Amino acid sequence: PDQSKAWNRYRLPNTLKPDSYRVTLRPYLTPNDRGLYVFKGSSTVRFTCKEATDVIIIHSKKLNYTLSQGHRVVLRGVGGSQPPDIDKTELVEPTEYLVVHLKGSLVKDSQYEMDSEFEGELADDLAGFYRSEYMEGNVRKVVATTQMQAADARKSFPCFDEPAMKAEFNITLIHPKDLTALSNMLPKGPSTPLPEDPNWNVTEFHTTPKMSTYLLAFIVSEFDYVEKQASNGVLIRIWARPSAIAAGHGDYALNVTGPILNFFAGHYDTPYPLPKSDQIGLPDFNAGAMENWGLVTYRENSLLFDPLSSSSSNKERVVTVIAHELAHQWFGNLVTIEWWNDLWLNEGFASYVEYLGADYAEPTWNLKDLMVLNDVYRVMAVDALASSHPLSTPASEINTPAQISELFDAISYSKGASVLRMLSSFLSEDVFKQGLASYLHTFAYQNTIYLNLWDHLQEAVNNRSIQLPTTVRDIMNRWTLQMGFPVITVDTSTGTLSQEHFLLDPDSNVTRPSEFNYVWIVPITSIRDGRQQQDYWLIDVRAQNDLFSTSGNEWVLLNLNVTGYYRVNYDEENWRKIQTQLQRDHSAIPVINRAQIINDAFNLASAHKVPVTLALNNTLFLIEERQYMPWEAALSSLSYFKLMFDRSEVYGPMKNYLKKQVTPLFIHFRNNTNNWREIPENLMDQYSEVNAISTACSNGVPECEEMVSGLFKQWMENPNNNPIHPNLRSTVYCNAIAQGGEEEWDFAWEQFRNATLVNEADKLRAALACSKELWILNRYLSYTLNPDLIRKQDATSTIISITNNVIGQGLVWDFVQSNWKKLFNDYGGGSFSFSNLIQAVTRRFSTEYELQQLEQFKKDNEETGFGSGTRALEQALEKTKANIKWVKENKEVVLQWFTENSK
Amino acid sequence: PDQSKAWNRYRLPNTLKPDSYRVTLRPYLTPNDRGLYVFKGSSTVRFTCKEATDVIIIHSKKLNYTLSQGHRVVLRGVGGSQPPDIDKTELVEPTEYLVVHLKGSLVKDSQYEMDSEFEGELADDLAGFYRSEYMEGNVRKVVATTQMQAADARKSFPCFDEPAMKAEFNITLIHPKDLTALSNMLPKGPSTPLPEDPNWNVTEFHTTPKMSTYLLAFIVSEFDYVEKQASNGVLIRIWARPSAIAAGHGDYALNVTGPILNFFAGHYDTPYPLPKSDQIGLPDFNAGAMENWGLVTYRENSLLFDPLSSSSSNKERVVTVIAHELAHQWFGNLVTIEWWNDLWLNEGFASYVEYLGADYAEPTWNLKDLMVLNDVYRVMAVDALASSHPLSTPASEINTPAQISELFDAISYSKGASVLRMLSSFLSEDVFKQGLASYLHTFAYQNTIYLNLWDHLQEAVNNRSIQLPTTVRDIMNRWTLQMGFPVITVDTSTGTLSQEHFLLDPDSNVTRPSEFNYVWIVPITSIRDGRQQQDYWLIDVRAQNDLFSTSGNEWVLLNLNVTGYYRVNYDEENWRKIQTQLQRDHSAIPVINRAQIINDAFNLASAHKVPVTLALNNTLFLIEERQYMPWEAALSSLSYFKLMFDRSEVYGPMKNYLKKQVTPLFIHFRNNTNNWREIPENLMDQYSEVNAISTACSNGVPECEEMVSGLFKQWMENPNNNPIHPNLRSTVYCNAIAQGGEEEWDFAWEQFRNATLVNEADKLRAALACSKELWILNRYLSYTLNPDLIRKQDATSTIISITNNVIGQGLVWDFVQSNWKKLFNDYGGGSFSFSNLIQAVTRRFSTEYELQQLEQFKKDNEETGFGSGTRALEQALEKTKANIKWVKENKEVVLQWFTENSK
Amino acid sequence: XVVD
Amino acid sequence: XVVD
Ligand SMILES: *[C@@H]1O[C@H](CO)[C@@H](O[C@@H]2O[C@H](CO)[C@@H](O)[C@H](O)[C@H]2NC(C)=O)[C@H](O)[C@H]1NC(C)=O
Ligand SMILES: *[C@@H]1O[C@H](CO)[C@@H](O[C@@H]2O[C@H](CO)[C@@H](O)[C@H](O)[C@H]2NC(C)=O)[C@H](O)[C@H]1NC(C)=O
Ligand SMILES: *[C@@H]1O[C@H](CO)[C@@H](O[C@@H]2O[C@H](CO)[C@@H](O)[C@H](O)[C@H]2NC(C)=O)[C@H](O)[C@H]1NC(C)=O
Ligand SMILES: *[C@@H]1O[C@H](CO)[C@@H](O[C@@H]2O[C@H](CO)[C@@H](O)[C@H](O)[C@H]2NC(C)=O)[C@H](O)[C@H]1NC(C)=O
Ligand SMILES: *[C@@H]1O[C@H](CO)[C@@H](O)[C@H](O)[C@H]1NC(C)=O
Ligand SMILES: *[C@@H]1O[C@H](CO)[C@@H](O)[C@H](O)[C@H]1NC(C)=O
Ligand SMILES: *[C@@H]1O[C@H](CO)[C@@H](O)[C@H](O)[C@H]1NC(C)=O
Ligand SMILES: *[C@@H]1O[C@H](CO)[C@@H](O)[C@H](O)[C@H]1NC(C)=O
Ligand SMILES: *[C@@H]1O[C@H](CO)[C@@H](O)[C@H](O)[C@H]1NC(C)=O
Ligand SMILES: *[C@@H]1O[C@H](CO)[C@@H](O)[C@H](O)[C@H]1NC(C)=O
Ligand SMILES: *[C@@H]1O[C@H](CO)[C@@H](O)[C@H](O)[C@H]1NC(C)=O
Ligand SMILES: *[C@@H]1O[C@H](CO)[C@@H](O)[C@H](O)[C@H]1NC(C)=O
Ligand SMILES: [Zn+2]
Ligand SMILES: [Zn+2]
Repeated sequence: PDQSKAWNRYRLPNTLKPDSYRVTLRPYLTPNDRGLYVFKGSSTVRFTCKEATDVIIIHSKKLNYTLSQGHRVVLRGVGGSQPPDIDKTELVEPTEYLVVHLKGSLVKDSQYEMDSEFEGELADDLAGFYRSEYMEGNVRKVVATTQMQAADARKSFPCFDEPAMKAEFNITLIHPKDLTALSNMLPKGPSTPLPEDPNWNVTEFHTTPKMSTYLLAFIVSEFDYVEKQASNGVLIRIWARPSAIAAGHGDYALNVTGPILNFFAGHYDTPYPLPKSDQIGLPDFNAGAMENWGLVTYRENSLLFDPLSSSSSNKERVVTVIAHELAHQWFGNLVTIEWWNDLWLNEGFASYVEYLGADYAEPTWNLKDLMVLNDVYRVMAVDALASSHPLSTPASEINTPAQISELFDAISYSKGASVLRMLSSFLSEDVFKQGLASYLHTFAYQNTIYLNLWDHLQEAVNNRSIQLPTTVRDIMNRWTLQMGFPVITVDTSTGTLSQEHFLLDPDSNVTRPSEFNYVWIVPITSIRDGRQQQDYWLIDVRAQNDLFSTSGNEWVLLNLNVTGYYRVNYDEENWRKIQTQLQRDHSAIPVINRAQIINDAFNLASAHKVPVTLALNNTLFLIEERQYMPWEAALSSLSYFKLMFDRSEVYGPMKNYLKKQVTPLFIHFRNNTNNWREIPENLMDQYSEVNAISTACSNGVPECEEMVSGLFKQWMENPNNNPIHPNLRSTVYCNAIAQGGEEEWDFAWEQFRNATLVNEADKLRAALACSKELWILNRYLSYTLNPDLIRKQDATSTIISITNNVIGQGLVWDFVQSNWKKLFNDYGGGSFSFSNLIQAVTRRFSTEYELQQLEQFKKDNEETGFGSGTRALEQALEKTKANIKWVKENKEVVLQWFTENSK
Repeated sequence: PDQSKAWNRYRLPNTLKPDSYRVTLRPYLTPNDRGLYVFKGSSTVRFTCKEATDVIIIHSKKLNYTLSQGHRVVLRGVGGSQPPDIDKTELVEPTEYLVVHLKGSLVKDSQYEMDSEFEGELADDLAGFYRSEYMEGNVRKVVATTQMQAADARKSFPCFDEPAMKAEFNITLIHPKDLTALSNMLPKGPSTPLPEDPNWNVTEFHTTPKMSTYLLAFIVSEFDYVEKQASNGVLIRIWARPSAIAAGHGDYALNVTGPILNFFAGHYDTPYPLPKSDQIGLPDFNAGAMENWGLVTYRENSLLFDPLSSSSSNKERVVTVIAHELAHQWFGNLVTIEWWNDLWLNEGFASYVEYLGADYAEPTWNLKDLMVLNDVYRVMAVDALASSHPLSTPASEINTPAQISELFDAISYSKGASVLRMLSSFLSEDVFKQGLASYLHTFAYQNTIYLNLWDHLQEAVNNRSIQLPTTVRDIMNRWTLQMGFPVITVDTSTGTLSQEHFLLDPDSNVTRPSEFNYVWIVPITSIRDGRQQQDYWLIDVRAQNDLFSTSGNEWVLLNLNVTGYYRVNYDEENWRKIQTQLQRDHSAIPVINRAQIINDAFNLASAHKVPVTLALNNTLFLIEERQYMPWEAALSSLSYFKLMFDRSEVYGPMKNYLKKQVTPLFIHFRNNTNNWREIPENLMDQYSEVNAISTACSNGVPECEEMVSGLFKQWMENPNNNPIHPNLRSTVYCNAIAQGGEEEWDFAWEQFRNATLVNEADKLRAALACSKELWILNRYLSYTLNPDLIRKQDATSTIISITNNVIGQGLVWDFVQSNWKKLFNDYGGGSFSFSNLIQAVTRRFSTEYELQQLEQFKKDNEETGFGSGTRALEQALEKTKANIKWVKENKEVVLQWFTENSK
Repeated sequence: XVVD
Repeated sequence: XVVD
């Protein structure tokens, strides 16, 4: 379309800026004569003309307008302004605008009001104002609910739907008299009967603070709640389906929500300004949760918790997700990104701060340590590609809803969190939170870019007279404006350090230039024979310092507790000393750094920076390792070996090796739990136990196979008395299905269909994908596409579980190639989780044959495109090419190593 | 290349015709300084000029010439002829010629002699004069041996290498003094030391009869033999590796060979004219066996037999293959096809007559009945395609060695046999063999086309005053010159019959025209309530006769004992009466016709001529069927259902149905064999037992899984005392591997590597492909390509076993697409078994996705082409298109039927 | 946003 | 020929 016309460009003009809106919405929770669920609404937006213009361009998506005074909208003056007549309106679908063409120009610095009357489908599409459904017995309950982020507020009413177009909102919901209406604010006066029909009530809500459109929420339901005033005076309510609330499944959320909210208010010296914060769990929900200001929405599996059937891992998810969305009340709601390219200012912050809040609520769990696995090493996988992207992408590259949704990714979340963890480490959290309090105070009810953050952290540094090698801006710009991270290579003979951009494939082509030349300013912590040394700043590509020189038996390690976003390599003599330490007394190295040694070496091997046998040798000590973290780091790195080798001669020896390495740990837990009667007291030990069972069973430990099949059989014999502790259910279910046949699968499927807990249904849904039978995986794939069987919110997640099964690989890849339009159009091609599907189905590719299929897939689907999975496809191409070379270079050496070390 | 030049055309000119040859060959059974095994030879061919020509075009393949008197050959006169000087020679590689350009023209009806001296590689390529290798302890034994058919005589010496260029051959072999030289004839005088080197002997053989080049054999080895003069005075010797002969493993062959040879001599009133018939088993051999006149060659698994370790099925293979190659002494050697387009005159005859000979040797086995399954129904699968071919293809279509090798197929063999079975039935074998004796007498030492056969059968008909609806030629031309066969549809209400060309896909496009309009003249036998009726001849597309009318409870069936090459359909009322008979007393229908009812209905369902539920209903009675044949027919037809559905939701219910149907039979055999301590007395019951075990275990009968795993475990515990009866080994090994893991697989692989019987190695080799683990199948695929691990003769057979496994499908198809040049060039792209690989890898295809891969495979490999698999690719395209439609039309009905009938 |  |  003609790019010279403003209505064909994706960003709004800067000519108009809204001040406030009133919106009335009326959902119809029974189908009409067409079989459609609809909502009807009206709106008035008051806006200021900032530059004279003869067009009003406003967002509108899938809305039908009722003509009023001869046009789709009515345009009125404010404070004496006299707007021109409307010529005509048009709906421009690609850019999602209503365009009001005027007979003259509006006047600079004058206000106007525009009135609309409209209707949309209350679709089961999880976007905008939409419907969620559940059963209470045989009664169908239909809920009207919302998801606006990123670009769906415009699907419920016409609005200037960009985050820096903040305004106040005056919401009215018209709803059946028996149902409760909820929104961001509390109701304004009593709910009155609708004059035209007293079967409906009218509920008006108090005006919102100045806020972004993507944070609006409107909900109509018959949910129940539990409530408690938090110590900062804010009312907390936990809302869910009546049966869940009655069962007590909202009680854990009530225990933690107010205390975390108060904690954040104190920690950031910035009060939460609203009278209440409702948490509400929806049966149908696209994302995990969403921080709507005053009305935080969640999947049921993220908010509800059953102490008798949910696992410890589920409990950790609840407190962390609550902490995450509450963090956004400050980092996202009060202070908001200027535009989506800087999304990490919301998501990177919430991803870091969630640990502070969760740790406050559950101080015995030691959750902050999990950042190394769950954020740092998670994101380093994609951020070692040439086709990664900077934490802050240039704003001009981010224009379409697909491009926006694409950024809800490991970079914005986990690299965001990692860089903040590093910043907190070198500043101290006291100095960090001081600068953040200043940032929040200055920009409250406004919008920010990354530079605004540095300015306020600098103010705290300057006040404390902290000396750094340069300004906060110049340090942190290196981590924010260019992709990737360095490997720091130490020569302990001379004490020299050097850095270079770490790429998993040496031959990959970095085409994004960096004005910083892929050189970082790096805060380097270190230990020598277990004792922490003085901190160091690496500012150049190479330096020398006696901190990094050793002689005799001494070893050094850099990046104590992996606070810095970088990998570390050493001369091979220092590596050998580290391996000797691991054999002599592995407890002499901090637990996080044991995970580091394993994960860094495996990644370095891929990049041809150490021999692969060095990385495999780093796993030898695991036979006597009981800690969760180093085992999880090993299993994560070896996931790649499984993806590369589970269709090859290398796989037997790999499994034999893992069987050997895990058997003593498995036997330890068998004994320590009094033959699985008890679970460990400490959370990390609980997780270690689960990984020991999973690893033992996957790799053929006979005692494990007998245990899981025995327990599952006992359950089948007593379906209402499940003998499996909730912590063990995912792994027992999966392995019992893998070891069994049609009978076990059918039992688990019936349990899934009859489930009355999302946590239990989720474990069964993943387990069913563990069948070794191709016909069963094919049948299960057909169920994922049937919304009567698997909720749409869960379709692509279940497909991913199937493709992760070696027998499901060909099945799902062939399905994806054959059904691309269907998946793109109906299964979230422009939404948040689409990249996950592309990543999962392609990560096994290691052959020229598969590469050629992938290239042909790209060519064949040019016209449809790849929506929010566009970058993921480019990454899949890069990785596949790297994998072909890696398998060629490593398959013989790896086969020999596993064979010779598994005996 | 320029088609106007005779040396660029594939058929020899008619200008020269050989009379006789002398050939001296000297293999070198140790490598030279280059690491090559070579043979050196010389030849003189005496030939007659039939039309004046200035060029001698003779076949030559991979031979290097030693210059003599200035040129590659020397041309001399005979009986006073005075040949022109040679200008120059050239080797034209595509058409495999040596071309001798002369300075003048040869004279019509004059003789000439051409002398050559040459060298070739004694390659491990199983073609021409080649090497076979075995170990005796740690000593490497190297054998020089031959395979000339179809077009490889020219790879050993220059010759006019077409079957109608018959000549006498005077063979001399020069060989190490300690090794025995063998050829078609007996030695002529004693073996003398070579003058140049007494470490070598010179063995000259008596002149052959007039014969075709493709029947020559030259063998040098240290094999031993057993011998016996047959009752017709012919000396029989069975030759094999010394250890096999010493073990007595040639004794069964000695028991049957002479008696069968004498039987055929009597039956066809035509003596075997040679003084001896040697049978020899080679460790490396492309085909199963080859009828070289006087020196019949075999794979070891086709000639040798160990009464303590070979199965009854193996024993049947030995007697049938011997009978087959002996049949060729008459049908192929004494009388030979004029050209390869009429190959059925050799192979169709041997395929029919083998049963007569085998039945003579083993009259209690009832082998003749097996023709229905092993020939008739086997070939009807491919002969129901639009891309099938006539029994006698027009000669002008068959030109290249690839096109020739392609015809060694189900049409030439099994349709050949089927049409001869039909002919014998309507003539009687007495009249048939009378006409054949006349044919053999007239054309002895000459060549024939299909018309020559009809003339001599007509002579017998005329002598017996037998009245037919027309001449033998006109009846049999309908079955010989057009592809396909009719379905005969009976309306029992009116007694009407009609015929039409049976096509598995109604929508397929028959592009080959027939001058007979796809109308046949059909000899129709029938039974009414079990009593045979008068014979009938259907000559038109439709007719009426009271033979085919029924009323009340009466049923009729056509094609008693399936002697005719046609399928039969009935009105649904007659089908229901047949199904009632099967429920009331299935023994009232002849056993062959029970197989017919099952196999015909399944094929008819595919063609949309009966509902699929009618065909499935015909299998209900199998629950009480104990006979081998009807069960084997059902399992063969249901193979298609497995191929279509074993990656789908239909597969569980299908397996449940087969489990139900086979359980009582399995339990019957468990009891009758005194818990597997004994095998049935009757051969067909032995086969029924094996199918009952195979079917029970494949479809999940728990008692079967326990039995096979238990037996295999007992064997692993006592490797030198195998507890599994030879009849049960293939199925026990396969299912024990399928049920087990790495340990069972590794045990079986070591047993294979250490095997000292081809029969035992073959069972293990197939079993190893039954692993359900993708990584194990991938590793095994890599072994098939390593000639140190799996003999080249067995490579593609093992690949086929892997692709037949549902888990091996994607693996092998992806491999075939990625390695086409390698397979084409090194794994027999121009040879006999290549079509089998294409057929096996594609027969599961039932999706648009797979069709598109197949079409792209065709496009991508245009330049290489598909050699002797060209027609198979066209058939695979046709079937895949039919399969997509069939699955769409049938998947729901079939799912429901198996679900509702399996309980 | 948690993406889940 | 048997093809085998
Ligand atoms: C949304 O509601 C607010 C609060 O009632 C409205 O704000 C008032 O606007 C009037 C008219 O411009 C002002 O004179 C008052 O001072 C405002 N009150 C407050 C507390 O700010 C606002 O106009 C409403 N917006 C729409 C579009 O209806
Ligand atoms: C991984 O560990 C193996 C085993 O220790 C190393 O190979 C050994 O190296 C030492 C010292 O060079 C030799 O003396 C041993 O004989 C080797 N043992 C074996 C069994 O091979 C190997 O070098 C390590 N890999 C790397 C990259 O350091
Ligand atoms: C192959 O050997 C045969 C038999 O010794 C040769 O046949 C003789 O040929 C001579 C010369 O032409 C005739 O006069 C004799 O009558 C033949 N004898 C018989 C029994 O037929 C034949 O020449 C040899 N062929 C070659 C090419 O060496
Ligand atoms: C296959 O057999 C089924 C089962 O007998 C046939 O369906 C039955 O048909 C009879 C007679 O028409 C009905 O009265 C029964 O109620 C049916 N039974 C069931 C269980 O459906 C079916 O018709 C047969 N298929 C064909 C093609 O004849
Ligand atoms: C909007 O209008 C279109 C075109 O008339 C119609 O198909 C659609 O159903 C309407 N949507 C609603 C919710 O009424
Ligand atoms: C509906 O309106 C009546 C007032 O007429 C009020 O008492 C009632 O609580 C309202 N109900 C809800 C669920 O808002
Ligand atoms: C919430 O806290 C109460 C009081 O401390 C405690 O008894 C209860 O177990 C907690 N509920 C949950 C679900 O953890
Ligand atoms: C820095 O100090 C000044 C002067 O005391 C104070 O006003 C300001 O708030 C401080 N800023 C920060 C970030 O601490
Ligand atoms: C035939 O000649 C070619 C070309 O010199 C050579 O490569 C080949 O080895 C020769 N073959 C034999 C068996 O000597
Ligand atoms: C080799 O030649 C000698 C005659 O010198 C003979 O006695 C011996 O049997 C021959 N051997 C073979 C195997 O042909
Ligand atoms: C061959 O025949 C003999 C004598 O009839 C018999 O004893 C022997 O068992 C037979 N050998 C084989 C291997 O069948
Ligand atoms: C037919 O009969 C004639 C005359 O008796 C006889 O010479 C000829 O061999 C016979 N042919 C056949 C095929 O029986
Ligand atoms: Zn978030
Ligand atoms: Zn044959």
